[PDB]
Amino acid sequence: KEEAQETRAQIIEAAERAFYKRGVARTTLADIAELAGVTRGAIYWHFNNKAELVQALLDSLHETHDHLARASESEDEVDPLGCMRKLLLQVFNELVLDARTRRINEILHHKCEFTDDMCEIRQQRQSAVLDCHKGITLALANAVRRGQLPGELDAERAAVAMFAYVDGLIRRWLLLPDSVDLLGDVEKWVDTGLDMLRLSPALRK
Amino acid sequence: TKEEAQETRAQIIEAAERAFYKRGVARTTLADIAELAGVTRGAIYWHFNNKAELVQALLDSLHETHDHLARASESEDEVDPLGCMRKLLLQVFNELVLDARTRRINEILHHKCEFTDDMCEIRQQRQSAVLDCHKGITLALANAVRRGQLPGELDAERAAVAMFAYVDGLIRRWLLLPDSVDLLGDVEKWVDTGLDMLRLSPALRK
Ligand SMILES: O=C(N[C@@H](CO)[C@@H](O)c1ccc([N+](=O)[O-])cc1)C(Cl)Cl
Ligand SMILES: O=C(N[C@@H](CO)[C@@H](O)c1ccc([N+](=O)[O-])cc1)C(Cl)Cl
Repeated sequence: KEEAQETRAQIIEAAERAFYKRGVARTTLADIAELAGVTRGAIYWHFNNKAELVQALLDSLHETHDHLARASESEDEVDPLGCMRKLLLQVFNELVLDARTRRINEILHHKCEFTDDMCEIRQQRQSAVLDCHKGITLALANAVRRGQLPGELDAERAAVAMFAYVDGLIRRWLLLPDSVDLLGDVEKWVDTGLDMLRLSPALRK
Repeated sequence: TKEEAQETRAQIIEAAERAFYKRGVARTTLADIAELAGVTRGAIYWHFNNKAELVQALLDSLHETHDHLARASESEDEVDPLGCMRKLLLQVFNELVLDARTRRINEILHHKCEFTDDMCEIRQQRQSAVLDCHKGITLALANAVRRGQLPGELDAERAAVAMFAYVDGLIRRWLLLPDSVDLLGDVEKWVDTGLDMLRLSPALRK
């Protein structure tokens, strides 16, 4: 029950609407609280500040891909590349179909400044990205151990090349959706990225 | 013409950069730049109507340093369009790593500028600019295909979107975590990796 565990989910939903409408920079807890139907104190009970909320939205994105990620990263996975290809297809699908994922991504890329007032936001991002980076490198190592991608493949650099590509593609669809048939052509887009990892000599040390 | 005005504009723009960088585009009024640049408010209004007008000016300063190579790389009469495109991206990354002004505007563009219904002109311009850039990379690519620099069957369109995506994300990665990408030392590698995808990826063909 009680007071309400699910109040925490109600506050997050309102934080999404507020951030999407006014942007993170100019949203205050008061705004969010009025929007949720609660008091600032009810927000303070779940979050110590605005950075914590942003954090929660960020963190929510990882859930849906949890299993597919852990799969690719694991040593005992027979088909590590196959899991990464699967995950990317999910990432792009969730992005195109789920208004929730779209909005949080929109907030993250286009509605969330990095300013000296909440270095917390930029810090959250940095570590979030280094994390994702570590994960990516691990997967690349596994695909190599299994000869799914060329032997002496500079993992670190390919990881960055991957993340960059995917990241910029997401941001591109966000800015101009009707100029990237992301849904229909998911296969191509994902593979374009994947092809780079194996066919590109520049990524080979 | 009056040199007095041309100097005041150059000062508004310099201060906008320093402002937007520290406080961000969202919570920064034009009045704030007036005090920062040491100029009358109405003067900024003479120079720039709304804040979006200024942001636009910052975005613009970026294309100056590359206009030459960009044009060359698009020209149908250009003998080595892929070489041009290569040299251009090299000249983009160098200026990023070396020129603090360029780094700051990109940081503003990527990390300090929100899209809100209040200021929709910022998003519209941002869309306009990327469509501009887009049309650019397509011509260039097509010209490199036409000259057997790339695979004949390449899809210029998608290929352009891919490359831009790759270039845009890398810049951002470096702004967020500079001490990760040795963009200065490995510069040629990063430029090549992107290009390799354009010519080697079978998913980009047809
Ligand atoms: O799913 C995510 N990122 C995708 C799409 O950008 C991708 O970059 C990614 C691929 C593998 C990975 N690894 O399994 O942890 C993490 C992220 C985020 Cl939830 Cl980190
Ligand atoms: O970084 C920039 N442009 C990138 C976009 O990917 C660069 O790759 C580019 C610029 C112009 C261009 N066109 O004019 O030929 C093509 C690519 C500008 Cl914002 Cl300075």
